[PDB]
Amino acid sequence: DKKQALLEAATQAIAQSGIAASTAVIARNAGVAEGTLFRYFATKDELINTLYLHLKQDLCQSMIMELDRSITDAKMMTRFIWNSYISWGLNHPARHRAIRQLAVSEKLTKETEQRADDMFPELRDLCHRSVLMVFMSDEYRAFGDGLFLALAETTMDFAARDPARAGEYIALGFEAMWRALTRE
Amino acid sequence: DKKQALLEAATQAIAQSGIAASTAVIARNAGVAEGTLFRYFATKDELINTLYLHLKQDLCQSMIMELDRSITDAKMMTRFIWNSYISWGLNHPARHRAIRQLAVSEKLTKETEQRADDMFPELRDLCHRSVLMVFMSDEYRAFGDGLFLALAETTMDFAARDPARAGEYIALGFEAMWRALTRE
Ligand SMILES: COc1cc2ncnc(Nc3ccc(F)c(Cl)c3)c2cc1O
Ligand SMILES: COc1cc2ncnc(Nc3ccc(F)c(Cl)c3)c2cc1O
Repeated sequence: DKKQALLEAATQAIAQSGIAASTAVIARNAGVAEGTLFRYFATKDELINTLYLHLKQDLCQSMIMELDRSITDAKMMTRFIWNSYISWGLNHPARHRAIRQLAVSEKLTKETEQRADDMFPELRDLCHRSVLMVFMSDEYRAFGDGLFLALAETTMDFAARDPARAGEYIALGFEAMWRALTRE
Repeated sequence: DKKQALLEAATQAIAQSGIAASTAVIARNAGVAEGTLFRYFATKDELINTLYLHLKQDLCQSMIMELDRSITDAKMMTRFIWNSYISWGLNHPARHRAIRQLAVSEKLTKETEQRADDMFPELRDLCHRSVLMVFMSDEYRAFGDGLFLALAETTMDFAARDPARAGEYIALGFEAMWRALTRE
């Protein structure tokens, strides 16, 4: 709860001012001393890693919940997941803002990254099925996510501004992202 | 010289804070009275449109000075422009951040979109031949540039973070942008 509050405050602080966000700020917003933040989190790096798992869990519950398992077609499954992630982001703007910054960032542990993929096994298989091999590689895995997230976050800004054409933005965003990242 | 000072200070504020950037902060960092900004630019929208054409004009000159007209394959020609844009963004981080927020904004006038299009008549004509028709359309043109600027800024962020792989990021980002935006 005091942990939960620090994770809420960390989502708000990071989305607004990115991962350079002050542990001191988070604590005051948390309604505690900085010393409490460090009791709960040994490092700012530990809190970033813990927060990313927190937000990715929150996002995958969304995605898991919406996944019609009758579907097998790779393109069809990914579109579904695209639609889940976008709608998750319209509904939680700060969560989307912090998670996109966290996902690309250098300070994620390998243990953090493994566990995230555990959270939705269906995506890891789909990416192994569909994505250009270069973006599955250790060297450019982060680059391909950063490209997915850029196109998703663009698709989101246009969607919010223009509820009227939101469906076209999502359709056009997804097909753009699919050509970008998958085998031709 | 008050105007050129302000244009530069508007660049730094809108890069940091998006178009939400306060005219109060712009004038102070510009070294002038907020009242004085308003004399040069009667409204915020006014400042936004002028700043946009200013950055667009600086970037297009760079792409024109660097363009090798001995390049005959339309794909290689665009890679060259992408290279110069990325090169420009890495040399000028605040200009690219700012030009992206401005380019994808409701606040730009049709007359601004006209003057901006004509800064490079042949880069314009190139897109007319090469880009997916939906992304040339009245409704979705802003979204196409939106998808392009997101792919380019992510490319610039990875090149800047990890200059060892700078070349492959640029190269990968171009091919992803190419499959994203263009006719097949
Ligand atoms: C087509 O390839 C991808 C599809 C994806 N779908 C959904 N999520 C992806 N990645 C992703 C990775 C990390 C994240 F935090 C978020 Cl919010 C999204 C995807 C990454 C891909 O490379
Ligand atoms: C092939 O598709 C495009 C290629 C582009 N190349 C270079 N520049 C484009 N637009 C652009 C590039 C830089 C900018 F700052 C702005 Cl505001 C717009 C392009 C837009 C496209 O849709």
